[PDB]
Amino acid sequence: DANFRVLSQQLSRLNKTLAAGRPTINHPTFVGSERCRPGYTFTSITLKPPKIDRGSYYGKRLLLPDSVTEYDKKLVSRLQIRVNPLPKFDSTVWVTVRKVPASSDLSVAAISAMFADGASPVLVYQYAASGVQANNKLLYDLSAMRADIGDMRKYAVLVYSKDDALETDELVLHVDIEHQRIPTSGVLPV
Amino acid sequence: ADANFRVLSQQLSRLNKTLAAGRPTINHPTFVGSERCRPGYTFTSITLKPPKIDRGSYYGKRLLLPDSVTEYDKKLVSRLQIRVNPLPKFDSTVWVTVRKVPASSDLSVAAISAMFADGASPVLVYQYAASGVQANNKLLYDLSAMRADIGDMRKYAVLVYSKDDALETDELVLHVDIEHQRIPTSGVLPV
Amino acid sequence: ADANFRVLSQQLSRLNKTLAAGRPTINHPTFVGSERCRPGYTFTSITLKPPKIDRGSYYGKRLLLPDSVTEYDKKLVSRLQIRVNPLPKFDSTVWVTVRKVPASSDLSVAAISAMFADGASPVLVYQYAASGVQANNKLLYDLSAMRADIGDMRKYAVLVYSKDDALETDELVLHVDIEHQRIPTSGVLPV
Amino acid sequence: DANFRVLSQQLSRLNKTLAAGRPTINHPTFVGSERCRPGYTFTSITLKPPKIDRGSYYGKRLLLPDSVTEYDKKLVSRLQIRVNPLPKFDSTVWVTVRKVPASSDLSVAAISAMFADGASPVLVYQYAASGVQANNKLLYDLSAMRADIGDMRKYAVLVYSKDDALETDELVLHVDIEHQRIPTSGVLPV
Amino acid sequence: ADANFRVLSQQLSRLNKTLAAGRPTINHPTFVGSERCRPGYTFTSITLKPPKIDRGSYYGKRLLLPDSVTEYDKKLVSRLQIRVNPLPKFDSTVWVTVRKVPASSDLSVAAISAMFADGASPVLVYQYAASGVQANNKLLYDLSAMRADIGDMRKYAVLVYSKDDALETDELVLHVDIEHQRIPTSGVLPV
Amino acid sequence: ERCRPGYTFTSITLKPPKIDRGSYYGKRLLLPDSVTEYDKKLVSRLQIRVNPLPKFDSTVWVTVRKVPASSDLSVAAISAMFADGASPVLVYQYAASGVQANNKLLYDLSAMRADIGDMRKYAVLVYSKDDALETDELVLHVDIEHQRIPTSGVLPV
Amino acid sequence: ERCRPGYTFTSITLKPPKIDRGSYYGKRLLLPDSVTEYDKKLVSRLQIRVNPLPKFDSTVWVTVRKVPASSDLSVAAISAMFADGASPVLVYQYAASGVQANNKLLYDLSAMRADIGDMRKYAVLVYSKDDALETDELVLHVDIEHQRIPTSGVLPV
Amino acid sequence: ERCRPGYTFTSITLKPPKIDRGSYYGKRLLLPDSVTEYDKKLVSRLQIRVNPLPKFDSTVWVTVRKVPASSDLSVAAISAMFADGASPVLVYQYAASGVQANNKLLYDLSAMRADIGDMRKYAVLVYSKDDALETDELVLHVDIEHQRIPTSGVLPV
Amino acid sequence: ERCRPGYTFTSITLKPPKIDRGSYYGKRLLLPDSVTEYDKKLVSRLQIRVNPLPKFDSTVWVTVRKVPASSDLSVAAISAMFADGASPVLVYQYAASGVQANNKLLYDLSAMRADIGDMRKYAVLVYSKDDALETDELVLHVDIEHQRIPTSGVLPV
Repeated sequence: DANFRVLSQQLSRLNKTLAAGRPTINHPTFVGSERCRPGYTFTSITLKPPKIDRGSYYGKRLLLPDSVTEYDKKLVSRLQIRVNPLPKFDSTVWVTVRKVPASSDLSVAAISAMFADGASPVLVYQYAASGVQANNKLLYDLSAMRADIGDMRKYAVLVYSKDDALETDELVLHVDIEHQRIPTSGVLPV
Repeated sequence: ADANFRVLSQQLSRLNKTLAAGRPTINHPTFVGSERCRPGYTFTSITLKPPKIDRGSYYGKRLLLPDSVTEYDKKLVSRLQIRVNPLPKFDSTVWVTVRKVPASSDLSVAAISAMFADGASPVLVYQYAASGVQANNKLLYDLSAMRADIGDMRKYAVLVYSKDDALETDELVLHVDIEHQRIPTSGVLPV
Repeated sequence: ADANFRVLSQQLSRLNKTLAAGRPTINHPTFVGSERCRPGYTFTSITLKPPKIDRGSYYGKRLLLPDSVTEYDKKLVSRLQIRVNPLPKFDSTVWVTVRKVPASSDLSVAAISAMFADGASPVLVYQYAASGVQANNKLLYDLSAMRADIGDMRKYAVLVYSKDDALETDELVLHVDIEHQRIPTSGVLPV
Repeated sequence: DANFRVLSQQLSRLNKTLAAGRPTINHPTFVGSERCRPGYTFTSITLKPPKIDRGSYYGKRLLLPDSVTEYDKKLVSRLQIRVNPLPKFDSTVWVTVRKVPASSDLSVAAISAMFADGASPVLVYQYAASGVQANNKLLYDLSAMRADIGDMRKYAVLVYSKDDALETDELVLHVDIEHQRIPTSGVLPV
Repeated sequence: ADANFRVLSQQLSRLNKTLAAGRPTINHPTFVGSERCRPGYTFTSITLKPPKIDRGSYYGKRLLLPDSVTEYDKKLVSRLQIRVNPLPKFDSTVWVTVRKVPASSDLSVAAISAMFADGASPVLVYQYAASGVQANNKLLYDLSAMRADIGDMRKYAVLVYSKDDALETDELVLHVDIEHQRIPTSGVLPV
Repeated sequence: ERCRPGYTFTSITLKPPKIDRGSYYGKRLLLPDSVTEYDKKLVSRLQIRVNPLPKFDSTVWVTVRKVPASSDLSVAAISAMFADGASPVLVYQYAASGVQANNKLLYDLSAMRADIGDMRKYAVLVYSKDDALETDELVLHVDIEHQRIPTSGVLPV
Repeated sequence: ERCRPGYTFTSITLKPPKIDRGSYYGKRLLLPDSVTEYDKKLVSRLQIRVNPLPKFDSTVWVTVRKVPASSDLSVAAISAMFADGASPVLVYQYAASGVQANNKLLYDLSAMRADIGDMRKYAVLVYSKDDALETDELVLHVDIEHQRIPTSGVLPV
Repeated sequence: ERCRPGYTFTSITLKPPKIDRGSYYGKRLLLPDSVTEYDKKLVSRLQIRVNPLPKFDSTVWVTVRKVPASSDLSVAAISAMFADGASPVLVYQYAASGVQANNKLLYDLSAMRADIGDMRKYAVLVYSKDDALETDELVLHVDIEHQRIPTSGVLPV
Repeated sequence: ERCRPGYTFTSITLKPPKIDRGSYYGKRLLLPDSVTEYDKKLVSRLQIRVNPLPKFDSTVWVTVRKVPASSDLSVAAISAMFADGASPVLVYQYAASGVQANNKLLYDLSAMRADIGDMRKYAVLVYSKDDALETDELVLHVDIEHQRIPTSGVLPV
């Protein structure tokens, strides 16, 4: 119905705001995420970091599955990082995702520099005496730069441990790469 | 009923809902509310009072409806809520979920803990608090779009891991309400 | 649907019914049929396997629905059928009925036998036969027009008198189906 | 012809009633059976029970032919049991069909319990001094519960002998399973 | 003839038939009736007086029409009735049927008795009674929809098993009427 | 290959017995009662198909023939039968999938309007050539296309 | 060959273990969770495909079968299985491109409406014949056509 | 392959005699009187077909040729005949069903309007190569497509 | 087979060097400058074709693969490559015209929109099996379908 569509679109933006950052009955522990860019879908990569020494950091390239990497020219819109903790977890970690050149562009300095430079999004997961931090994730949009499944090898996740020394098993990060849909063929194989 | 308006209302309700948030009520003062049933669906519940759970060990249990339902197994199960109620003496913290667990085609130890990290099924974290019982004690696992039926529930399980103390015998009591299409009432006395 | 005709049909059905008589069916080969429920009514059944009944003594038992029903006691009970099924080894003959039996404001002996003569409540006479089990094994006691409710059933009782032999333990098994207005299903998952 | 269709449908119900339970010139010994649920057909399984001891019972799962069991998702509407006796027969048997869980749900008690519980249909075939019992069969409808060829493995026929001890050959039960039609293909094989 | 009515009549006849049941008549006082021929069909009969049948043994005989018919073998046989008439001295009980019996491609002993259990062909059970001769003495085996012809009858057989006594020589006499399309009469004297 | 409308195949499976080198074996085709019951139904084409069981190791010769003299047996008489080049034969020798393009062959009585009844007149014939066909070496199948047999509209009595 | 609309193949790859001469080996088909998650989805046709690795040097026999007695194992029990000529088999022996026209074969449950759930009921069976299948001799594939599994409309939580 | 309208094949069957290693044998085609009677009827294509009898064990060479010098016999003269690569030949050596894709070959006089009369001008030629074709080793057939011969409208006199 | 509109094949010819028994050899595909110049042009399907030179006498195995670790060489590393059953292979062993129906095989990047630029990422791999591929034994060809490269509208400067 004409123009009311506006008041109602406005009305929604509002609802979503009030809604946002809140867990729901279907996900009573962690905050929710987002609808996908139409035409896009996402491929996830999970990864359990080894121990991360106190004050040190773990890094790791986004290495997608061959099933997908072959369709390398498909566009990546955004990559989301999710920190889910295991029950034994009790530390503080700082996290981001960023294009990281094998130019070998230093280590530790630029790791910690990447947290302050305001270049990429920062998450801060910390053990809550009170519970489990509902806010477990960051959604980084590289849409602007037409990136594709190809360049995902160029990016990496960084995880700086602050006071513990992230022991093996407390945390399992997941990298979900939203990109354009890859077809499902119709042909009996070779 | 007048569409241009008829939609404003629609939006307004949603605002209400979100605001209503997960707040208890004068009708249910301690725990938060729950959801209204998918039309034509109703639900049958299962209560399960688990044995001591050791410090940091688990507990599982297959969902198994009473015979009377399982008879009508071709019936669609739409969502399947778990709900943890504490008894006065509760004092530990637990992490709970439900998921399909393929009889031994699955590993039965810490793999379980991992079900909490894989983010494969909804996780609820009931923690005892100094100032009162947690009002957040429910988890709604929607199976709606995978077409499952009363038949399948046997396949699913609730898992309760104990975190910093050994959950004893009468600290907790869980329920498993299983939403499913309505079972017919029969309009003819027995023979 | 055309009234002048619309009534002929009505008559014809009745003829059918009466002819159908109390004849078993390929669907129920041994025992006779039963009746279709009063609209909006359904029924909850009670099974009762009575202890040895001595030669010429009785047996009684108050109707008592499971909690789940008795909760909705303001609900009208319309009729209340009894039905006796014999087990292979049955060999005695019994006389059974149901009626309101006012807790001790009633005599509890042969007064009972008299309930069979006063013609105050329906009497069923199940007799073991040489050539087969009796197909006549049901008795429909209509309480329809006295307005009774789930609440009252406590007040009623089934009475089984044994005639020429002592009814043993596993010769008979009776059921008490109690027709009553429909109990609501609730359209909101638990809390 | 409009509305007369009623008086005539009524008229039929009547005829069928008077008719029912009576053998005919085409089957002068046993009562007849029924028309099939449109779209359905039936597969039969015959079975000659071994001796059934006095006061004991024989049970047996409905095990259909592979030709059929492969089309396991087809719907079963009802199963009929038929007791045809051999000339040497002279006993009393009690019969039913019922979903029987390999939970191993007891034996003899629940066998005999199944006759009284009013759960499933009971037939009572007994030697007639006068002749052969015309009423040789029971028609059990499980339509209500959408059962299919698959679940037929779950059901079993029970046969309790009452005074003889059903000797081998006096009786041959037949289980005719009505289910949905299974297609007959049009293709020269492989 | 007026369709709405024209169908009521149709129903009424059926009622009559079913009621007429299998009752003898003043026209045939002892035995029950039989059926009217499929149009354009007539029937040729075969009489067969079987030799002593031992106690619990059988008797069979291929249907074989006289030459005069067998000549027109491409003629459809529609049904084929058997009918057992007892003679004063009858006193035993017999079980009889007819079915295709593939020359020795079939077993010729108790397999026969089994033809009574396989429920493959109609079974008739003629039993001598103290108060009179059984009025039920006919069995109509319809072959209508398998397209069979006078040619095939050779292939079929009547089987008579004796139950509690040895059927002697002149206790019984059976007939085999074989319904078949009408054979032409020829409108030209011989040469 | 889509069989004719209103027709469907009906398959006889034969597991031949042992057969010594250069010996022979026959067997009359005998369809199920469910089928033979409607003897007047039309038969159309009909083929054999050989399936090698693991351990197959021979050179079989197979056919289907109208063996007459109205039940004139099938002894090492079936020899002359083979010898006259009267009926077509499938010659099985390979088993590598697809090498000996054959485990199929034919006949098509369609136009001489034959029925399920005459089928019983034919018989399968096998001849070993060297190995002497062992047991459990292969499974034979003779598929018979024919009009569709009608379902009953009512349950059994 | 263009697979049905709304359907797509899903391929299980099996690298059999060593197999001694005339021995056997099985393995139940187990599709990915992404797939098995939607267990009620319809399965249609399904084929095997053999790819010889350099050094292939045997005569393999392969199949896919509904191995029942609800998890009745797959030991040298799979032998009788092969022996009954019950399921069709692909017999691999050549590897010269195109000689043994086969490294493909079938089944088509389309019309008995089977789903991803029952797939788990079947199992691959292999039998070596002489050489005794070494390791790294060939790679087996069992392709399973079935309705398309739906993508999520929202990112993970 | 559907033969032309108003045409139908007519088949001559030849069972060659014994033939020693590297020897030869011929035989003129001679259709039935019913056919040759209408000598002016048009002949179109024509093929040979070899059927191995059990015990076949040779490498036969076969053809059909216009053997002229108006009845110039068919002795080991038919040799040069073969030797000139003049007419096309079918070379039979296998018998496993479908391996040697051949037991068929050709000629198509359609357009040089030949009739049943000239058929008699051609002859079958066979050449053994090693084994020396035994007797009862194979059966030869030469099919001759040609216009349909007319039925009589009246009974015999 | 008519290649897509606006596309045309471009063929790389490789004459492999000597290759000892059970050894291996690779070579990256490198199209002509005329082609690689327009690096952004779409590549579609691509096949190998083997031509036996007189004197061919081996059993070659051939493929085309995306050999990565960005120029990770092609030594007897190409072995594991072959060993993983990752890319499809043409197996050449016959040379009688048409026996080993193969001297052709595939890949079809059409839908993953690949261009002349990525071609350079792939490499040919060969493996001998017995003989030890001599020199001048066969000639390899890898044909690459792709959009048509534009002609210049003006003469050189």
